[PDB]
Amino acid sequence: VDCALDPLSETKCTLKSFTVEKGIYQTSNFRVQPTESIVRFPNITNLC
Amino acid sequence: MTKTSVDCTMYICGDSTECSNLLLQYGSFCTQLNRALTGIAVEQDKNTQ
Repeated sequence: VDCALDPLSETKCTLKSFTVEKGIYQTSNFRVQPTESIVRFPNITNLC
Repeated sequence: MTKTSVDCTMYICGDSTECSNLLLQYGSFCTQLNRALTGIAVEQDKNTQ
């Protein structure tokens, strides 16, 4: 079974069994990747 | 009591990828903690019932 595919498939991997009994199981955390990186350093011109 | 679930990965290693790989070396400690906590959270529902 491939874990990174169907939602059902993911459940088997955390459970570590081919057959899963009826219930609610938590498989993986969901986080949102940062889309972009923004840098805001001081605008001072002179070279130290 | 209030059911609290803590993700071992998020709290320890943090967002950083490097922390995730180092965490993996330790073993199922991150996972084992989750099992204990949900079970406490599951238990609290059973008590009210």
